[PDB]
This record gives sequence, structure tokens and C-alpha cells, in this order.
Amino acid sequence: TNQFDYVKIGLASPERIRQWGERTLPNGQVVGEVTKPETINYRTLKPEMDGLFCERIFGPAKDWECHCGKYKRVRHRGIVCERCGVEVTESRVRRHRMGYIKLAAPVAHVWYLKGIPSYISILLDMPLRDVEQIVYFNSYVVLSPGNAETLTYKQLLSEDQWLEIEDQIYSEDSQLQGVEVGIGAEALLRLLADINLEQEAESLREEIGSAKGQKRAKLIKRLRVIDNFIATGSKPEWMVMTVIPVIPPDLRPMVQLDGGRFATSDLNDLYRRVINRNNRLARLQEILAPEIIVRNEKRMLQEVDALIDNGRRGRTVVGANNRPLKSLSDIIEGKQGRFRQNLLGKRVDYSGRSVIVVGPKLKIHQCGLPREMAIELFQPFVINRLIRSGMVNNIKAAKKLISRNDPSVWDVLEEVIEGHPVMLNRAPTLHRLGIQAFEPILVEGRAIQLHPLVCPAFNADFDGDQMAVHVPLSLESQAEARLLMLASNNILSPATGRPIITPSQDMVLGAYYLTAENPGATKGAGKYFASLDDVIMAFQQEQIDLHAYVYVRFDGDVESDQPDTEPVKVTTNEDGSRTVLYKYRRVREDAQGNVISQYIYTTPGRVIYNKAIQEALAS
Amino acid sequence: AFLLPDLIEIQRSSFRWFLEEGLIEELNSFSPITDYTGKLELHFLGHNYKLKEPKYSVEEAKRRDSTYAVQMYVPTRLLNKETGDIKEQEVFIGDLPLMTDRGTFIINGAERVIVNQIVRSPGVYYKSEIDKNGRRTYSASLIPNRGAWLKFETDRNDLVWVRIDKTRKLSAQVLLKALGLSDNEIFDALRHPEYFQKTIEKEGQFSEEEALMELYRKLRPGEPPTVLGGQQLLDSRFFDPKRYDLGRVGRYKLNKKLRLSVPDTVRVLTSGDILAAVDYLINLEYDIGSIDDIDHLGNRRVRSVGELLQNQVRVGLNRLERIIRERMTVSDAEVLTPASLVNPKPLVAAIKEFFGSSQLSQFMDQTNPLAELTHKRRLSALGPGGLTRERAGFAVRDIHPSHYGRICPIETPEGPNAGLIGSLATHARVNQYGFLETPFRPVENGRVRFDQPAAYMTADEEDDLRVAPGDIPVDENGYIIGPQVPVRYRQEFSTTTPEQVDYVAVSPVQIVSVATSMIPFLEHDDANRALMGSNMQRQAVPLLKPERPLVGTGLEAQGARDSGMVIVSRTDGDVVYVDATEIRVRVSGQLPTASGKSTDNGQLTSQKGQEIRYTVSKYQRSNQDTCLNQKPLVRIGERVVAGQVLADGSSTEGGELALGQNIVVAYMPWEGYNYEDAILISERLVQDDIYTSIHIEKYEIEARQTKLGPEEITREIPNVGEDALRQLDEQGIIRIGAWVEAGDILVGKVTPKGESDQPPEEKLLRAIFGEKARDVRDNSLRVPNGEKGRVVDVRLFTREQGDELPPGANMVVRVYVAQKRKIQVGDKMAGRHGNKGIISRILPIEDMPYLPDGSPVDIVLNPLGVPSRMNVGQVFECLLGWAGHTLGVRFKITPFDEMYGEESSRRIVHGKLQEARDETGKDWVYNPDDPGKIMVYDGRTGEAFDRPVTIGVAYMLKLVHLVDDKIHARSTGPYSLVTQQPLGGKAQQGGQRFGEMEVWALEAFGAAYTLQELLTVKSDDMQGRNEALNAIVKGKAIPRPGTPESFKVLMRELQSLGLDIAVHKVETQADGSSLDV
Amino acid sequence: IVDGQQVKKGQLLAEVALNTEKAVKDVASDLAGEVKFAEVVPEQKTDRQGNT
Amino acid sequence: FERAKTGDIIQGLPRIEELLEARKPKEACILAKRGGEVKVVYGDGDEAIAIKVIESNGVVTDYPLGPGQNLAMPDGSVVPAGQPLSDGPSNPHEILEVFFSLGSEDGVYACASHALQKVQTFLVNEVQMVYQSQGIDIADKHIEVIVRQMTNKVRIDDGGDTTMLPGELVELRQVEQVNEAMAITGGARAQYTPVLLGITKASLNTDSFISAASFQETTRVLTEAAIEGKSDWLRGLKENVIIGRLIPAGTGYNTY
Repeated sequence: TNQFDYVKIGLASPERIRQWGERTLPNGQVVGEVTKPETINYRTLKPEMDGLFCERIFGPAKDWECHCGKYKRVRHRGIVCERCGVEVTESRVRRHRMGYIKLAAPVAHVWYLKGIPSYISILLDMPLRDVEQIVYFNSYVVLSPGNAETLTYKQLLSEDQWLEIEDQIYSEDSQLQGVEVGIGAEALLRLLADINLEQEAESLREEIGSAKGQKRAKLIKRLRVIDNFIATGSKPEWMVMTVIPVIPPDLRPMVQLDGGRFATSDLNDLYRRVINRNNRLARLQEILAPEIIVRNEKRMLQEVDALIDNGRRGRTVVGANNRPLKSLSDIIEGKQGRFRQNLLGKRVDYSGRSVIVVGPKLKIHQCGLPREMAIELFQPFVINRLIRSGMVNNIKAAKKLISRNDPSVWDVLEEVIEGHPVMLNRAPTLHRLGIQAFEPILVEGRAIQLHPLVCPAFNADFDGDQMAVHVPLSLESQAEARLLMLASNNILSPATGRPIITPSQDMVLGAYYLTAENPGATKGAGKYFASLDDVIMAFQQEQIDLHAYVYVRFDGDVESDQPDTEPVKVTTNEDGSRTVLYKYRRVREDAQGNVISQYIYTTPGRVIYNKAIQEALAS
Repeated sequence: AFLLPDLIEIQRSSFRWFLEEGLIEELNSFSPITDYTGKLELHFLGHNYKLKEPKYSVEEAKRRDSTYAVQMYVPTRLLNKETGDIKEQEVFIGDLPLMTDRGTFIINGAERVIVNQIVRSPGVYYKSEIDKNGRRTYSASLIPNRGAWLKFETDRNDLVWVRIDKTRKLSAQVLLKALGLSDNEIFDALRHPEYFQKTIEKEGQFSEEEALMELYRKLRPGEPPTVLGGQQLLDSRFFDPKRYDLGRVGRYKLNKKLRLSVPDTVRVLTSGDILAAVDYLINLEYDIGSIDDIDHLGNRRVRSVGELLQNQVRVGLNRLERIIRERMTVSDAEVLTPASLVNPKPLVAAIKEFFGSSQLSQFMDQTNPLAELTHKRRLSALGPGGLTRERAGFAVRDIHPSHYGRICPIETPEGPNAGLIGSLATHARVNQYGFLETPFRPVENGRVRFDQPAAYMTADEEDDLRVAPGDIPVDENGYIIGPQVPVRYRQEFSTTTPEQVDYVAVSPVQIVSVATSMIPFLEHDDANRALMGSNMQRQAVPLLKPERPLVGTGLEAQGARDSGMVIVSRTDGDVVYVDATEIRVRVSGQLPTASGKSTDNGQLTSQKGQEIRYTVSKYQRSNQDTCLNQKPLVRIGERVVAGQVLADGSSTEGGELALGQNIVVAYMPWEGYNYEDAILISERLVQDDIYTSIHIEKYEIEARQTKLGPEEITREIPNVGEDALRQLDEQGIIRIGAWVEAGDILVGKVTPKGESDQPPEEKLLRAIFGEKARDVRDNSLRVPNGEKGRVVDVRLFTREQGDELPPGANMVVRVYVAQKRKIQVGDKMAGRHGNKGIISRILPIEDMPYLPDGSPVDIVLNPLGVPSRMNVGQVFECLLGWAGHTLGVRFKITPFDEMYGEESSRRIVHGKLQEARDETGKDWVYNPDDPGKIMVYDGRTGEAFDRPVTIGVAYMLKLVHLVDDKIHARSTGPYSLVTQQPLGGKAQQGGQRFGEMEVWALEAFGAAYTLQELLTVKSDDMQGRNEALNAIVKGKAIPRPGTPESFKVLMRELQSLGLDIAVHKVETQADGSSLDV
Repeated sequence: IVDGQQVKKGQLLAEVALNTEKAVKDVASDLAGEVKFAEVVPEQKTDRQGNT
Repeated sequence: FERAKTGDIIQGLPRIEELLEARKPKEACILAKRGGEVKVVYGDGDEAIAIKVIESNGVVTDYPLGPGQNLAMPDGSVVPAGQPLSDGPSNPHEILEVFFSLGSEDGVYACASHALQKVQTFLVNEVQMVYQSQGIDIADKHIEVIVRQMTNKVRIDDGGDTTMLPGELVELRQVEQVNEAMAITGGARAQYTPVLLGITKASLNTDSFISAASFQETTRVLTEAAIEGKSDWLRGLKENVIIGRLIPAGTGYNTY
């Protein structure tokens, strides 16, 4: 909020990642690194020295306590374990500190490498496969001059097809160039930097002038691949790696189940690898023994690519079940891989999730909340109440009546439950009208309660149907629901012009039947009326069919089953009178007077089903 | 009618089968062993095997909640082709449990069961195979029951190559690697092998190719190609048993089709055959042989425990064989004894896998007796061996007229893992080649009567006799009217009359699986309709008081006996006192004895007043917390008869499937309270004392011994009511047979939690409020809220028996409870054919509509439901039942009106009506003008509803999805670790789960706020979330988001992955990099 | 609907019928015995596979 | 026998996505240059199964094939830039050009639209088709809006007449304003071709870094944005959603 603004992103860089990680300290000294594989010792339970879960360079465990010991209480704010690397605070700082494996060899990053695009292969025009042997060195590529004497650059060969090449060394000094042929992966890094992207970028732009076809595509890129870089200017040897980064320990953490089955993690073991492959190696260097155990390990060192992905490009390494040990680059990657689901779709708290059984008794604008989930549902605004008006006092001792189960909750809960908007959602979130809100009801049960009318929107039928009692939290989130998100705030799918909301086909039957007609029941001849409740009466009277059509008064516009403005039975006489049946209604008229009889010719039941309407909507 | 012999024990004898062959069979075959040198030998004896009585049983086994077993044993033969040192003695080999009474293997803990698999039983087949244009191709393929795949093909041009475990070489040295006899192909192929004479590009040189080309000439590269190289290679694909099979069958088949004489008792492979392929494919290339079937039994095939517990035992032992080969030949061998070089432990383990952990067990779901039918015998092709569950794309899923009579279509989980559950023909059986049976009953061109033979095969396939479906108007003694009957040739169903057929039903239902038969008259209900409904009863809940159905199709009674819940004599008797706890031809001392000696027997102790002892079961926690206690059924001194069920368990009275009860059902859209789907029922149900689950479920708890400084349970610690602490017992323990209700207290954990870094208030407050307590803690067990259950047992134990204990842990606390609990709202109750129901509300026994006879009814429905569900007959029963109920009428009659071959059903109904009402006296329960209706005088005040509406008796059956275990709602709590977000694994503190599909529908109106919160502070921000807590109880305007952090978390790993971000203000001096870390 | 015949009520109507690919008629005759070409012969003419 | 590859369980959930990303419906490619008429049955007098196409004004017919799975049969009334000659909305990119080519009397945009709108409007009706096909409904806000979005992106050539680049799949309206800047600051206004893309082509490309790795892309994507400094901004309702900045689309987004 405000403090942040906008996120740039570029190739990271050792020397730049050499700005964080290390944390010099007024021991006067210099702390960053790690070196040696580790979790805590078994017996004690805390990390070690280096140690992948360091209690020093990384920080605390028991909060404000130097590994050196002699450290209790807190208030200190600079402590540096006099004699240890414990610099306490809260045990929170620990989460905000990284280290690095410090690759002895300049390993390169898989994320350029076999990369679908393979940016690295592209630049220095090192064919993926070609450069794919610069690493896993099985063909060291002729590197820079290194061929004045007739051999050629960018050119490759395995040590086996090399020893004989540089064999003339015995005497022939055709070695004036005195530049060794490619040696291994580091070569790529040498050509990565030093090379002049400038004086070459435009050196391609004008090449573009020339024929531009299937080859152009490459060029083209190259331009971008270099221009995209010129944007910064930074190092392509940043794709190659000096030294790693490394995530903090508390988050990959080692886990607790007592008994000895202490799960630990699945990237610290990457490390576990990786650190060892790094140290043991160096620990060759010195003794400088044969490269068969050193240069061969450099591949077992570049093999750190697995750390970054068990899975691109070597066979994956195996897990407890030969699984692609979820790489550090396998945590926020799939829809089920943290990332969105761990942010765009967190699960979250405060709400209900109970079977939505049929319960059409209540109205629509409001839902019916059962008690099984009526307590959680507002405890914060409940505990505060009942104290707040002094009922009790304090927490965990005033909410005494909660778990005490008295009444006074239950009513007070209701007292603070009406006018408290709630929203709800079906197992499927479906559409926006799918998470509608409604005024929760104070009912008791393990099922929901809600208004049929909408189902369909949620479509929540009622056969083992299950949904969820969501709830606003801020106040004005109640607004999201107060007069913006609530069942009343919808009369037609934002989908179409259509008002999906409608009495179920069961009700439409109650409508249809009431508008039908039974041959048998056709009584009430001349049973006309002021068309008021008179016919209702006339129906609370029975002796009439709910479809026995009488002709009932009502000069107001009466939509008639059939055309009613047509000469059907004329009886135009004098002293007024022009008297046509108009089938479903029969005024007599008056030359001097006008129309008044009207005579809507339909069952009282009809007028009945067409009288509770005007009132229903707005009387 | 005819008797249908025991579903269940497919497995059993097949199971049995195994040991009454297998043990040896494999192991003896790799029988002999010896020092690498060869002198000091040792063998598996491969004969006169032995094992002793493992006194552990199943209940005593479940007693230590451990695995049943039989210590497993064998001797060697001897020591050496060095001087014939014997030093024979038995050597224990591999103990482990096995088949249990209720068709389980009571392993540790529990009694899972194994599911059969299909798979492409072996053989060598061959793609017809087609293209981008049309012009087509030919290709061949080979695979045994276990091993590589020999695969072949055609580059447009009567060419070949050979691909195996390589998929990298268009390599074809046919006959140029084995049997390179002078032009042996024009001796085995002879007909158009490569246009009769090879092609250009193919040369067939072998001098250095046989065992030396396509083996190193591109294969397996870099060394030189030693002729031996490929030699010992291609043994090493093949020749070499222990790395390849057919599978005795495999041959059976393989040969049999390609029919070539190779009987030859070899479960590995020859040359010639191969050729016979090779041709054969080209034979089909020249269109002389038909394309293989690759979809159903044609290539697919069951298998099952025997081999499941056989393939791996050879493997598990193969492992051993390596090791021993060292161990035996590790050093001196003079006296080192069979007994010495034998590490059984492997085998036992790995098998301990293969029950215990092979992804294959399930937990044998016993939610319902029936279930454990089905689950005897579904089967799949999920299998190590099986398919993906998403690369096994389609035909895989479909059906196949083989399925007709071989497996039921009404069986389908309709899930992403459905269409993979062989129903197992209601009658099938199988053979040593796994292939199942499905009878084809002969009709001598007009005359069946089942007097003819056969009628018992069509195993996995057919006969190319156009073939008689199940039923058709079968006249008295057979003569099989149908002028011109339709009947099935092969996957097809032409018409023809008594000439040319002869195989026909056993019975009119050879395509079902345990529950798809429940449907009393599926004859009248759509198939698309019949499925999940037929799978409802499949997993029905039980019900305290059982009741046969009403209405009758009756197939099942027996099946109930197959289940085991109901007990038949083992032998015989006429019961003495049949005490509920102890029925007895047990030590009776009486005539349950004597027929318990009817015509007595011997390994059965008739030796003395017979003696058939066995204890009934009370309410025990099923593997699914289901429960059932059977019932002492047969009263005393009342004769029995061998092997006839006399115990009334879960759901039979008497050997029938107690599912539901029988209920009047007027369908009726009344005042709503139901308008799909939506059940309504009358309070009576509760007062009826029926619809009463009961459940009982573990709770347990344990104590650690902290390396932090051990802790126990207590018998209390503070703030204990004895009001708490009372119905407690003498360690802290909780008294059994004691009522509990809600946040109740089990028993007294005592935990460690010192205060070294005394919290800021701490030392003082403690000493300040005025008292010096101590944090010896106690997370003792508090039973969940709403736990109004009397406690009902406990199993429990500590160091002393040797706690068989998860180590690091001190003493078991497991104990638990049930409760009688009547049905409520949202109960997924329904029927057994296209159903799924729940209920609003229940209701005053009076307001609900009643009858002119004067009784009130007890289940509305809606009425529209059924016509829509296109499931009609539910009527039927309604009806039929009606009867039943009016004149106590039983039916138990197979479905499908076949009598006369038309709507006789009808005929039935109105009939049994007719007389019933005729003799019902009132004669109102039926109206001539209401042929199937009734009247409905019973409005709100009991008017006359109007149209005479039909009602009657249905079989309402409830399910589990009880709101109780399916309830859920909570207000925050523990977040995760990693995201540190609370977490919903459907627990008491279960994440209100969450759906971004809604966060993709919650912005359609936007207004952030809810979102803003709606993420934040209930996800990332600590101090947010809390901030909240306060705000409200702090009369404060809950502020403003935190900022998320998980974000930051995601950012962290990224930054390490190689990211950078200046995230920052910019109104700041040249922006910068706001510390958002 | 779609064209119907008249031995009585007709032929398919309703899978709305306001697009025909090539593969074969079967011929397995329909009765066991010697089959010849009494009224016809088999013009080979080899238009699809340049053969027969 | 010719056999059913028709349908009337046809045009369903699958038969629309193939037009959404705008793949190669029918993968046809009939041309246009107006003549147009019955043209015997296949071009010039046809013959035994001979196959060509149609002509009236012109100096020429365009001449590809017609099969028996697949036909034209419109005789005359043939109209290019639309009414496909052999009749096939196929990888309409070709037809979109067919049009705009043939809409090359008008300065590129307006009758480009004339194509453009036509194609989208067509698609709209083509999608709304199955909609009413299938007894339902669909709106322009629900379709046009999206179908619109699906294109606004030209493909350049030549873009160097604007010191830009060729084959550049930027969008039209915007950057050719910049070509309109090179239409008012002199030099040259560049040429290019507005061409449809498809949601995963439009999206995935348009969205970058934060607006990436979360939909139809991930791993290399969003991370590769670092190869180029392409900063990102919480503008995207979801961009800030990944965070908790509130969104735009909420009072304040304008109340500011």
C-alpha cells in the first residue's frame, strides 16, 4: 500500500545477490554464507553452524536466545551473541535472510538452458545441442583465437578427439596463439561476458537489409535477444551462475511429528545434494588429483540444475516414491502449485459450509442460518457485544456463557444477527449471481435454509446438495452486501436480458391449474360481482369452479384471453347502448353516457390469481 | 430356481488356488542354489512344505489390532555338490495373514481386501494401422504376462523393423540375430516374406549381426560389438527365464492362436513361433489373417490375489536370490547352515506390502453388507500393471459386447476413475487363465428345457452361434416360440428361429454386480436412469432395526448369507437355549449338538455332545465406523439343516437384505417444503423408532515421553471441574458405559511447557495475582462438541504387554463411543434406482395428509419426480407394495416382465390389487375409476384434495451423508505452516474452503473491500487478522489491509530463483526500492 | 424430418435435417454356398490403390 | 460408401473454441480475385471429376480443388472479400487478408475494419449461432467485446519505414498512432497487417511477468520478462489481486 508502486524484473547477479545474503556484524565481521550440509544435530534439536536451518546466521529458534546460550529475556535490540552469531529479535527476522551454496564452478542456469526458447543457446550462436555439450562437457568448443594455427573457433571436440589435436605440444609450437580450446561449461560464461553486444547489434540491423527469410527469424530474435538485453545492459553470464541464492529455512521447514518420523522437506535435500557436490569438489581441487574425480564432478556440480528443476533436462531425481521432488521451481507453478491457488485462490476463514437441504419456507432476499453454524458466525461481533453492553467482561471468561450455553447468547446473537448481511456459495461458484447474499435467519440445524426461488441461479437443487455460509468482515463489506450484493439486488441474469428468477414449475402449476377449466365444474351462471373480494368470497363460497368463468366488472385494462375489441354480439339500442359481446367483456354503452358494464368474463379464481399481483409488487 | 453358486469365493479358491499350488511352483522352479563356485549348494526343498498353527484368529488378531498370520516354513534339501553335505533342516521362510471369515485378510489393524485387475493378458498382437492419407500399414507386437514387448511394423513396403524397450531404432535384423539358418525364412515364411524375396534396403547379413547387430550396431552404443556382446544380450532380453515369461497361459494362448504346436511346457519362448508371427502379420498384411482385438477380454484379462501375491513373491524372493547368492557365497560355507544364510525378513516385509501397502488394498468398506458384496468383486485396471487414469483414454472406457453377460454396465462410479470397474458377471466364474465364465444355455433347434449339456461356458468370448439373448417367449418345455427370434451372432444380434442358435439366458440377468439387481422391475426403467441410484444401496447405511424390504425381487437372500453378517450353521443342530450372547450347538450339551452331529463328521468334533462354539458380534466400529450386532434369530430347539443362515445380522431378518422399510407414499406437491429432490416426511418417522443410525468411532489419544522431559496423562490438572474430573477414572481415565455430551473430557493428558523465558508479565503476574502455579500442562482429551454418546468400550494398554506401540510413544488411549441417532434434515435418503434425496422438515403427525380408511400417510414426494427421472416403475412398487401392505403380500420375484412377454406387470398390479381390495372389505383402497389412484381428501384442514392422487408403499432408504460428519463451519484458528494459512482438510477447523472461480465472480461488482479483506485478513496478515479481532471487540474501524505477505513469500523464492525487485514508492527521491521484505 | 417410405409410416425424421464419407459396403452374401458372377464380372480397375 | 461425417449433434462446446483462438476451421484457403459464376461445375468445362473454381469480370478465376466431403455449389452471386468463393471461413487470417487485400481501395483501417468488423461480427454470429442453435442466448458485450479484444493487433513488415521492425505482431490502434506520429513527424507511416490472433496469442503476449505464469503460461514466462527489465504494474485487476492492492474497478479507482 503506497510504499510499493510497480515491479521491474531483470537477470539477477551474483555480485548483485552479493549485496544481500551476507550480513557483516560488529563482531566486525562478515557472515553471509553457508557451507556444510545441515539440519540440527539429532540429539539436540537445533541447527548447527553453518547449517541449513542455522540458529545463528539465520537467527533464533526459541526467540531471543544466543546459540552461545547465556541469552534470555528480549528487550535487547542489537544483540550479537557476544560470542555468537545470534542477533536476536523476535524469531521473525530468521524468515527474512538468505545464503548461497557459492558454486565453486561457474555453473549455468537451467532457465536458459534447455529453456523452451533456450535464450543462452541463441546468443553466442551456440546451438542448444552444441552448447548442450559445453555443459555435461563431452565436447569442449575451440574458444578465442586459440586457432591462429589453422584450427577454428566456435568449434568443438571431445577430450578424446582433442588429446591427439594438441599432441604436437611435445615439440611443434604451432601454438603461437597459445589459447587453449574450449575446456568446459565455464567457456560459455567466458564468451557470455567480454563479447561486444554493441557494434554487433547494428552489425545485424544492417545485415537485416540483406535477404531475410527462415534465417531472418533467428536474426530477428537475435536482435531482440540482444536489444531485450541492451534494455538493461547487464550480464548474460548472470544466466550462468557463480553462487546461489538459497531460500530461508523456517519456510522449507523441517516438520514435527513425534516418534522419529520428522518429515523435514524436499528442497533442503536438493541442497543437501548441492552443497556436498560443491564442497567435496573443491575439496578436490586442492589435492589436485585427477579430473576423472574433479572435471567429472563439475557435471555432478552443474547437476545443480536438478535443484532448480528436478525435471527439465536430466532424468529427474527420485523422491520417497521416485517423484519429481517438487523442485523449488515446482512450488508456485501448477494451478495446484501455490502461486494463484495460494493467493488468487487462498482458502480463507470465517464462513460456513453445511448441506443446503430444501427449505423454501423462508423468503428470498434473506437466507436461513442454522445454529450449528450460527455461533461462529459472528462471535467477534457477538463477544464484543455481550460484554460491550456489560453483560460479562474480558475474553475466555466473559464469553463464559459461550460453551456455557445459556440462552443469552442465543437471543443476543439473534439480537445482533438481523440486519447483518450474509453471502453464500454453492460447491461450484458458477457465475457472479452464484455467490448471492441474503439476510441470514436465526434458525437451528446442520443444514442450510433458503429460498427456493432462486435456486436455479445457484441451481442448488436439493439432492445431497452442499454449499457454504460466507460472511462480510469489514463493516462496509457488509455493504458489498448491504445494498449491492444481496438476493434483492438481482431480477435477471447479468447474463441476458432475462429475469431468470421465477416461481418453480410447481408454482407455475398452481398458476396454470388456476387458469385452466374443468368441463365438470362450470357452475355460477350470472354470478357477476364488483370484481372485488366479492368473488373471493364467492370462492371461499365454493359451489363455483376456480375456473367457472363468470363475467366480473372492471373497466380497467383487462388483458382478455381472446380479442375483446371486436363486434361479437351487437345490441346497439337507444337511450345509449351499442352493446357488443366483446367475448370476454360486455359493456353496454350510452350515446350521452359511455362504457361501464365491462364484465371481464373469467372465473373468480382468475380475478383471484390476478388480484394478489398488483398488491404483491406494489399494491 | 437354478442355483448360482456363491459369488464370493471367486477369490477364495483362486485364492486358495495359489497355495495349493503356488508356493512351490515358483520357488522350486528357481529351486536350486549353491555357492558361486557351485559346490556348497542349498535348495528351497520345493516339497513337503510346513507351517504351524498360528493361534491368533481374526478377533484375537484385531485384539492386538495386529495382522493375522501363519508363520511360514520350509526346509532345504541340502548343502553341496561338494561332498554331499545335507545339513538339512527346516528354515522359516515368510509369515503373513490371509483370507478371513468375512472375505478379508485381517492385517494389522484391520481387514482390508484386494480388488482384481484386468489387464492385457499376454500375447503378441498387432496393429492394423492407418495413416495421414488412407493407404494403410501393418505392424506387429509381442508382450507376455510379464516382460519386454516385441514390436513390428511395415514402412509401406513389406518392410520391417524390430523395436523393443528402445523406441529409438528403425532397426530390422529379422532372423539376422537368431536362427540364421540358410534362408530359413523361405522355410518358415515361404509365402511372400518381403515380396517373397527381401527388399532393396534389407540385406539380412547375419555373420556379425546375429547376436551382434541392432544390439551394438546402433543399440547400446560405444563399446565394440563383441559377438558375445549381443549374445548374452539377447538371452538377456529373452532366453533367461527369470527375466522373462510368457506366463504359462501366456503360451496357452499364444500358441493356441497362433496355434502352433508348442505345448511344450515352457513359459518362455522359441524362434519359430516368432516367425509365425512374422508371417502372420504379413499374412494379415496380405489380408489372410484378421486384426487382433485390443480392448476387452480379447486381449484384456482379470487377475487376482494368487498372482498378485505370486508375481511379487517370486520378485521379493528374486531380491533375496541376489543377496543370498552373495550371503551363501560370502566366505566359509562348511557348517554355515541353511538356517544361517536365510534373511527371511525381506520377503515377509515385501509381502507385508502386498497386502498391506500395494495401493491395492482398500479398506474393505463395510458401510453396508451389500457393499461387501460388491466390493468383493469389483475390479479394475487401475493397477501397477494398469493404466493411467487419463492416458487410458476412451475405448478403455467403453463397452463391449463381450461385457454383455461378462460384466454389468449399471456399475460405474461416474467419476474421473469410473469406467474402470469390472462388475464381474452376476454369475461368472473364471479359469486358470483368468478368463471368466458366462453360461450359454443350449436349445436343440427348438428345444431347450436346459436338459441339453454345455450351458456353462462362453468363457470371456462366444461360439459363432448367433445367440439367444436372455429371455424370450419360452414356451412350456421350451419350444421357443418366437416366430423369428433375435439373438446374437458375435457382437451382432440377427434374427433366426429355432434352427441355428442355441444359447440363451441362464436367467434373465447375467449382467449385474451385487446392487444393480436391487431394482425390482428395472425392466421398466431407463438404463441411463439406472446407475448411481443402483449404487446408492451399494453403500447404504445400516439401520438399528432392520426389515426386509417389502416388495419382491428377491435375489439376494442368499447373497446376504454370502456377506457373512448372517451366520448359517457351520454344521447343524437344533438349538438348546439360543441365549442372545451364546447360541449353541456350541458346548450346548444339546441338540443343536445332535444334528450338530446329524450324520456326523470328524475333523469336526462330533465326538461328544456337539460342540459348535462361536461368538456373535455386538455393535463394533466398521472400517467406516458403520455398526451392526446381528441378532439371535432361531429360537430354541427348532430344527436346522446344514449351512442354513440362522443368525440375523445387519440387514436381514432372515437372509434377505434389510435395507429400508416400507412406507405409504402419496406424491404430492403440497405447500412446497420440497420441489425437486426434496424430501418431506412426518414426524412419526422419529416416533416410529425407525431410521435410526448408530455410529461409533475412534478417538484415541496417546502420550509422548518428551525428550523434552517426559509427560504422562494425568488424573487432572487445573480448572478441572471434578464436574469435569469426575466420571473419570483412575489415571485420569474415563469410565466406560458413561454418558457424554459435547465438549466432554476423555482422559488426562499431562504435558510439558516450562516458562524459562517467562512471558513479560509472567513471573510477577503469577506471583502478582497472588499465586505460584506451574505450567505442568494437560491437553487431555476433550471429546468433540455434540458428542452426546454413551461410551461403549475401550481397548487400552501401556508398556507392559509390550505396548505394541508406535515407538517414541508411551501408552495407548483409544476409546470411543456411539450413539443411537435418528435421521434428521439433509439426510441423503432415497431409493435403489436413480435416486438421491433430502428433506426439509418434518411435521406434525396430524397435519400431514391421510386416508379415507383414516390413516395418515407418511411420505410425500414430489409427484413430478419419476416421470421426469424416467424411472417410472417406482410407481410400480408403490403399488405392488400397496398390496403387500394391505394383504401382507410377499413377491421376491426376479425383475423384467417376461411372463407371456408384455406388460403383465400391469396385469399383476391391477390384479393383486383387485382381489386385495375385493377382500379388503372397505373396497375403497381401490376405485374402478381410479385404476391405480386413490382419492386425496386431506388438504391443510383435510379438505378433499382434488384429483384422486396415487399413493402406496415405497422403499425409502437413507444414506450416510449425514450432516453430522458432513457439517461444517468454523471461525479461523491455526493457519498453515507454509502459507501459514488456515487449512481446510474438512476438519472441525476446516477452511471454509474457497473458490477463486468465485474470486473470478466477486469482481464482477468489485468494490474491493470484501476482496481486499477478503484475501488479506483472512489470509496473510497476522497483524491484520488479529487487528480485526480487536477492531470489533476494540470498538475500532478495522482498518486497512495489511499487505499480503504470502505474496512476499512467493516473491522470496522468486528473488532466490533469480529475481530482483525495486518495489517501491516513486514519489520518493528518484523512486528507489521501498523495503517490502 | 427427412424422406420417408410407405410400407406404412415412413423413414427417419427428427435429428434436424435441413457430409458423407467414404468406406465400404460389406458383402458377406447372406447364405452359405458357392458364390459366382452369374449376372456380372469383377472389372478390376484400380483407381484407389493403383492395383485392384 | 460415402458415410456420415456430418452431424446434427454438431456445433457444441468443442465447435467454437476452434474459432476462439481462431485456428484453421476446415483449414481451407479459397481465393477471391473477383470473377465468380456457376463456372461449369469445376472451372473450365470441368470433365470426369476435374476440379477448378470460378470467374466472371476478370482476367482470371482462382483455381483450387473441390471434394465430395467438401463443396462450393453457389454458381454465380459469388462475392469475394466475404461470401467465401468455395464457401469456407478457414483460418480466416487468409480470408481477413482476402478481404483487406480486396479492401485495398480503402486506406488500411476503415475498410480494414470493413474486414475486421465483418470477421468479428461474423464470428459473433458464428458463436451466437450454436447459441441459438442450442436454445440459449449470447450478447455482444458477452461476445463482440471479447471478439473485439481478440484483435487489435497488427502484424508489421517494413516497420523500419518507422525505424521499427517487420513481422512485428504489435497492436494497431495504438502504435500506429505512433505510425501516425511518424504520420505527422514525417519519415514514413510504416505499413503492416492487422491480423487476428486468438486469446492465447493476444493474452500470454499482451500480459507479462506478474500478468503471466498464472494462465496458459508459467515457468519460463513471467521469469523471462526479467530478461528484459520489463517492469510490471498492479494495474491488472488480478495483477494487484496477486497482492491485495484493492483493484481498479472500485470507488477510489476513480474517487482518487
